[PDB]
Amino acid sequence: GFPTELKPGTNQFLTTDDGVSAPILPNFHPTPCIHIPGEVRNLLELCQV
Amino acid sequence: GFPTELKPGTNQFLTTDDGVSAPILPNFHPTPCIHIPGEVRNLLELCQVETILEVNNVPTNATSLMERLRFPVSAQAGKGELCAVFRADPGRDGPWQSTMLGQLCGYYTQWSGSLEVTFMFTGSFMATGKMLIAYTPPGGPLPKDRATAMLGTHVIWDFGLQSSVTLVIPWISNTHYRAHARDGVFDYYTTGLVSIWYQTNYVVPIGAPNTAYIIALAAAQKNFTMKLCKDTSHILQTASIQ
Amino acid sequence: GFPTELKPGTNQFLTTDDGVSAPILPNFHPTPCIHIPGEVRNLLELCQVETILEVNNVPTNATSLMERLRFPVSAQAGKGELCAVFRADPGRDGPWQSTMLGQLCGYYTQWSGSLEVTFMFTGSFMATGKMLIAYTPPGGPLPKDRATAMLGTHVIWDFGLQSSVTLVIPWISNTHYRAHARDGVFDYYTTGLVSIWYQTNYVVPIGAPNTAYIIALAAAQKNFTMKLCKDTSHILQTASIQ
Amino acid sequence: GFPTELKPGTNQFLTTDDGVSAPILPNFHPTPCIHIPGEVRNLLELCQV
Amino acid sequence: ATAMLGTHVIWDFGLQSSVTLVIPWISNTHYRAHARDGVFDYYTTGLV
Amino acid sequence: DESMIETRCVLNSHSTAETTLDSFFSRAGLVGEIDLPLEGTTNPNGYANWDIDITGYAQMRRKVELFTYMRFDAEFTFVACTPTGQVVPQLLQYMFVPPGAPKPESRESLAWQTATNPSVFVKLTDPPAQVSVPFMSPASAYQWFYDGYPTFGEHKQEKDLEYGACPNNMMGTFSVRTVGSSKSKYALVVRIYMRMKHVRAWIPRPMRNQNYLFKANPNYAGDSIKPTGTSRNAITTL
Amino acid sequence: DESMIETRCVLNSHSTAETTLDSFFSRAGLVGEIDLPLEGTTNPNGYANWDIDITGYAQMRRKVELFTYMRFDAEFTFVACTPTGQVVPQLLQYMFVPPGAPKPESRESLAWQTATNPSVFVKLTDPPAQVSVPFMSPASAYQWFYDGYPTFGEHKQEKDLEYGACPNNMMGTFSVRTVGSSKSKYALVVRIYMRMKHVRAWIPRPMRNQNYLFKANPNYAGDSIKPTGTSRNAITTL
Amino acid sequence: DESMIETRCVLNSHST
Amino acid sequence: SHENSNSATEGSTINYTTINYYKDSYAATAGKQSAAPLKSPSAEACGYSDRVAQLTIGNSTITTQAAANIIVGYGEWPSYCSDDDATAVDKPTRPDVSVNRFYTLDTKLWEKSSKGWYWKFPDVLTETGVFGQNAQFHYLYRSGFCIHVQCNASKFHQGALLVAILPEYVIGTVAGGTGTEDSHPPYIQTQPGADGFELQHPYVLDAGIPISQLTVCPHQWINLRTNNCATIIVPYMNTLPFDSALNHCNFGLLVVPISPLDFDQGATPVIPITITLAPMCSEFAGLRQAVTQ
Amino acid sequence: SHENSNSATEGSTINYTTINYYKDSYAATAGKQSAAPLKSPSAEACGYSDRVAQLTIGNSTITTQAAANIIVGYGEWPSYCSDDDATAVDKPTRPDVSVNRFYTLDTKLWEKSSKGWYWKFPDVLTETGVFGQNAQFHYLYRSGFCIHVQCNASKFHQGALLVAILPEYVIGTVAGGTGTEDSHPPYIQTQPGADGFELQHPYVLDAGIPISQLTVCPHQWINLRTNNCATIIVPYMNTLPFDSALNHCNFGLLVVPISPLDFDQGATPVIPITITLAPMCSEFAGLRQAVTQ
Ligand SMILES: CCCCCCCCCCCCC/C=C/[C@H](O)[C@H](N)CO
Ligand SMILES: CCCCCCCCCCCCC/C=C/[C@H](O)[C@H](N)CO
Repeated sequence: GFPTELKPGTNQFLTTDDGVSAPILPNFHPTPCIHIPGEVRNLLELCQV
Repeated sequence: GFPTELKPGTNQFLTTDDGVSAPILPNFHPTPCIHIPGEVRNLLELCQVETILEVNNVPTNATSLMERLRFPVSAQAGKGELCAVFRADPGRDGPWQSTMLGQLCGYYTQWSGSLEVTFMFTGSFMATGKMLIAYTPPGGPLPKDRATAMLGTHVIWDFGLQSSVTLVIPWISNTHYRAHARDGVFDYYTTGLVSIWYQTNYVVPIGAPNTAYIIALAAAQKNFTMKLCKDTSHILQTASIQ
Repeated sequence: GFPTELKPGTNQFLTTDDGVSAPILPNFHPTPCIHIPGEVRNLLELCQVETILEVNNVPTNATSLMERLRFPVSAQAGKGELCAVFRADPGRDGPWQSTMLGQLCGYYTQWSGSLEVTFMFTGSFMATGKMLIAYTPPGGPLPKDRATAMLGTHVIWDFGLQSSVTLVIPWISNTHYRAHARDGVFDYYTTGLVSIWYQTNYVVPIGAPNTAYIIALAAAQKNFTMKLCKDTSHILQTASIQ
Repeated sequence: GFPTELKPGTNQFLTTDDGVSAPILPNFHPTPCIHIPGEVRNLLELCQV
Repeated sequence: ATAMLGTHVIWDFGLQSSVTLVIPWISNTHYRAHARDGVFDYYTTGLV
Repeated sequence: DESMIETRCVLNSHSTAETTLDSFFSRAGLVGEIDLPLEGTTNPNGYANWDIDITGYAQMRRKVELFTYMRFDAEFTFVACTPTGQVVPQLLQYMFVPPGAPKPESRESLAWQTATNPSVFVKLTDPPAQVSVPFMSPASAYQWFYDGYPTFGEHKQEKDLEYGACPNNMMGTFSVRTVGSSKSKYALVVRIYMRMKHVRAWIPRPMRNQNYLFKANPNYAGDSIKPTGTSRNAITTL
Repeated sequence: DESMIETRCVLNSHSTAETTLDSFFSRAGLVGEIDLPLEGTTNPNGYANWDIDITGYAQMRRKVELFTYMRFDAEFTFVACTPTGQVVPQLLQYMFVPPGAPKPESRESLAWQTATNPSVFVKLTDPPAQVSVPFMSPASAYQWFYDGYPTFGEHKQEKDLEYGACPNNMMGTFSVRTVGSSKSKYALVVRIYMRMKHVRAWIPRPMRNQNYLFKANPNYAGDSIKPTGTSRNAITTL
Repeated sequence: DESMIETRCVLNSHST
Repeated sequence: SHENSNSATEGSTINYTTINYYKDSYAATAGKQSAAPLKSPSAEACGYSDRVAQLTIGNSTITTQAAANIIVGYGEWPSYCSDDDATAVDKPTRPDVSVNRFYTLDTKLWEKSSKGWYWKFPDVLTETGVFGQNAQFHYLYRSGFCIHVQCNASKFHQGALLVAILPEYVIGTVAGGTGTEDSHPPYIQTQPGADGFELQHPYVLDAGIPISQLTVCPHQWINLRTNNCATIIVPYMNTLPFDSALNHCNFGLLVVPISPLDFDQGATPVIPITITLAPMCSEFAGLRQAVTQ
Repeated sequence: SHENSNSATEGSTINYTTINYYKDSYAATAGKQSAAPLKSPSAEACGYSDRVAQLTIGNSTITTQAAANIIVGYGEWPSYCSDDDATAVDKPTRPDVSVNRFYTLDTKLWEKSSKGWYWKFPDVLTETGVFGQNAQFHYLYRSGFCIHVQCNASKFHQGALLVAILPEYVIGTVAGGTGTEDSHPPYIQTQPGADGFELQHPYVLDAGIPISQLTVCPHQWINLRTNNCATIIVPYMNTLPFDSALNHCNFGLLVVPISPLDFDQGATPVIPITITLAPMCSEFAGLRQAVTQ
């Protein structure tokens, strides 16, 4: 085994942690995204309305 | 030790997780793969094979179970009589469960694409006539007459001249994919209704049988696709296998 | 910490797992490897060495245990008499367990390739005659006469002129590999039967012994291969070693 | 998380294991090594005396 | 079952009204004399 | 399609990747449940010898019996637990026993030394033990349907159970123990889950429309032959 | 082969890789079981000194005694457990004691300070402790069969036990303790598993066809000399 | 002839 | 290069991208994948019309519709075993005229209440002709098959037969009816020989598998108005290059009336179904004394 | 480069691809591996016919069949220790004519009930000749051997001997018969000298190993109809470059009748087996006073 050392913070669940997770479905491709009007990319777009 | 941090999801066993596992046998090479005919690389290859559609799923007794594969056609009064109806949903409980497309559809939540239903006439060579096989898009109920049914997608099938016709059920849906149509809210995903009507009649001369049968063979087209692999529910074993 | 996720199989100890382990001794260099003769790099090298095949595995007493390595040949009535039979299965319980090929075969589930069985005549130089050593492919039972046996793969062995012959048991199998043939369902993996028949006789003049012996030496060919390493069952120690 | 598998030997403390360990002091540089006479680099130097 | 072990044709007479069973020249000799009841049955062509 | 209706151009970017065998079969499912009870007569000695056979549970068996021949490697996951669901501090020794290797006769059997047998030592507090199992068969594929007998000779009714038994598929025993000289203080249940990786399948059969009754056996209830699908009152109505 | 029968061309792509010594021997098997009981007289003090010898269990011993000389590195795995199978929260100190190093005389012995000895501290709740052990022997290979004596001088019956004792093979003691001044509250069993990596073997011997009785000893039961294989009633029948 | 059985090459030097 | 090439998909034509952290390729993840045989293709669809222009093999000749009505099983013509695919070092015998010929088995009568029959291959030919003698004499066997099921009826008769080829047609039992007996089919049921065996439950094919999905197997219809015969070209389908012809059947030929036979009184009530079949590319190896079973 | 080259397979000719995460190469995985010596090759098979054209060594000469009947043990000729393989810094003595010569030990009689004998090397020659004197005087010894077992019989005699060379022939006991005594063989049994020791249980070779697999060791048959002698060329086989000649035996020579001696009354009942053997490339080092044991 490659020598590793667990730091503080293992087995913690940070709700805003942007981590990799095990996919429940191998090779599942979703429904292709059709063009839907109105698309929002930033909440400041809503703030400016 | 290299500084690492365990995330949520460690020591979990996801059954569909495509992960690396410790090999029980170092340097074990398997038996070389000889050429075996018939090889399948995709389940949609099985979906495209035509399988007998059990339109006549009326009889339940074991002595009359083989009668489900065919449905009768006979001489009528020439008023555009109704021969047989069935829903065009492959994953729905009913006639389509007898097909390979239906049984494979039980393993997938969402399906899309056109469907091939081939009706093979199994009467005499003297037996002649035409049938109106109408596919009703969703929204239209069961037609009360052939005049109602011909407004939908339909084929007029001279079974006397050509013994086999294929009604291509076109992919007509609001959604890009259809889930399993069910009695209730999930009837939103109905494919529609397929009904067979006597275009003229079943005409036979003296010496030919007055009743013939049609073997419906259902398949899928090359545009058929599947999504969201799931446990099948077309058959449920409630007892433990000894 | 680098985001990691433990899969199923952590904290498991797979005994055949080829993994990295923490070295108890940093910078410990071992004793330099001098040249030692005889070095083995593959167990199939041991499989190809000819070892005494105990065809005459009749006697059980310790005083007559050395008689198992040879089997008698003597003057007969000249009717194609039966000398000795044995199964051609190296991993099977019986005559082949005395061989190195048989004992190594206990450590491997599946074997493939041809087998070399060498019969060495150990009579007088005046002792002469021929033997029909027939290998029966599977399906054929024990031949009741030499006429039945000669229909299979056979050698006619003048032991008077050449003291040693080798019956090459050819790899004749439905499967690419053979598991251990067993009494029961696993007799599907039988190699067949090898039987020795008097082609003419055992002929000796006055002063030569009337009974001689043949030492069967079994081996494997260069095409012999092995698969699926397993615990041996040719010998089972049921007591603890003190 | 990157798929990993613990082997036999985790949470073991091998006393002669030459492994990496967490430093108690970030950016602590030691006292510079002055030249001290007599330096030994191998115990066989002591063996030859 | 005995007969199908020899040279045979399976003839759908409903679909094709005429079939031809080619009796192949299967003989020990290069030429056949007249087959007769007796010794000269050596020159039999066989049975159809 | 265009031979039936007038069609519009549809750019169908619909993926077929989820209908591959490596998508249909690479999902772990229950193929064996092993009980190690404290007072029951099933495995009272703390050890169990389970012959490897995935045809004991209807879902996986029907999935693999869709095809006749099926060559694959397998990810074997063993979820050991207390049959009340507890995670007890108990250490188990799984050990793959290949055909011909000695199947253990006791918990403290000498075959547990696993000098050549592949064995897994894992505690119940650990995550389920996962191992990759390669393609075992001496054949070129596994064979869920063997139309014939393994052995030659006359086949009477007493040996009719050998019909369908292809020893290219019975590839040994999965042996599980509680590692100790004394009996464990917990009841253990080991649940075996197989995920099929690198899957090749050759001959598709009709699916299973009858209730499975026996392992490695297409036997069906004769008096309970039900139709493949649901029934209808009449054919002119839905 | 072609000197016996007419042969067809067979493209035999049959792998020989699984018959290598690194395939035959690189599978971990039981070479030592150490008991640390609570009331027994075997190791009542919570410590045990086990001289390293793999010839105590028949499977590994017969596998390695197929050859005479055998130079390898070893992956040593110690599966500590309660002999009822429990995984108790107990911390143990394994410690390799090389020849000449002080073998501990007690659980709280001063040799446990392991300032130079290789030692492993591992709890039972942890997975089994795994360590790579290099090639120890002052010789160029380990020697399961030493036809001779280690020492010179006259060899009487009192020193006949030295026959076959090659000190190129007895490479020290594996010492295990429960780390504490007080006696542990659990009975412990440590099972040692050796996986042989980087294996070279030189002189193949006849296999072991008699029951093993004593470690590092080819002794066999004289009145129980059984044949190498099974017996037959007659030679003209199967 | 070859529409009936698999045939071997026979050099029929038979005079007419 | 650093990994053993010992996965189950080595030798395939599919490139797999995989994640592996171990020495063995089978330890890797399933990964990504970086006319049609299953629809019972005709000889015209497979492009094998040259071999089909006259179905004459050995010393036999059948007559039927060409190309379009010749179902090649799984789109593959029968062939001799390739050098790499074979394992047995003994060279096989290829009689090729005494074994590759049409054998006519029996004349089972189609009735209005007929349920269907099955024939196991090469069990039907184990005791018939030089093919049967080679099957008994040799341990190893390998052959394709050209099965030509013949059922002639007048143009006033009606009915259809699902003439289908089910590979590894394992026979199940009724299990005592209740399903709690674990009965096994006898030798006359598993291997009924050239006479065949009538199906007890053709709906489940005596195996618990519906006949409605039997068409995924190589098959052809004998719908009497269209055709009077079905020709199925079956290759050798097995996990092995060779197998015993006596204790393993490669496939079962299912001839089941899906649409019942029907005709008015006055026509011929004897409508027989004839099974004529030819081994193709037949190989035999492992020669010993002849054993029937 | 960054790892210690301290694995057990450094110095070998096999390239190993390995996975290592530590400083030491022995911590790595077993990995992949990126005439024939074991079949008792003849001198013709090893290509050593030039050294065999006349078996004359030192001041002795034996006569036998050449090349084909000269078994080179493990396909390796005896040689002096190479500079790298040797550890002792003292330079060895090479007498080469007074020690490399054929020594004739004894004349053990083959009987019809004979069980077999073994000879331990160089224990048989520790008290014989200049070789014996060099063995007593020097701590370190290294030599190959040319053992020529001679057993002459008439062409009316029958029988065979497995003349075999078992390296490190450790003698086991009967352990009291029941197997619960842990007895050890005495010095006259472990090292019987030039007289040899008769086997008590030749089936298990007095070590619990079957004689049926003794042929994996260097061996030759003395089947009386074919040959009257066996010549085995044994190299120095040890874990060490040198060893003591007095308390360690490199190998045991097994001469066991597999086929019993048999002849009718009137022929000579005295059929003796003569052990003639020559050390080859004999080296002695570590010189001190002579010690017998
Ligand atoms: C350390 C534990 C390793 C576990 C090894 C399990 C072996 C996996 C073999 C899977 C191959 C199929 C097993 C059996 C097939 C079927 O159930 C029947 N025998 C065929 O009807
Ligand atoms: C921290 C624990 C490290 C454990 C170290 C164990 C040392 C491994 C040495 C293995 C070499 C062989 C051991 C003994 C060989 C045989 O059993 C006999 N002595 C020879 O008959």
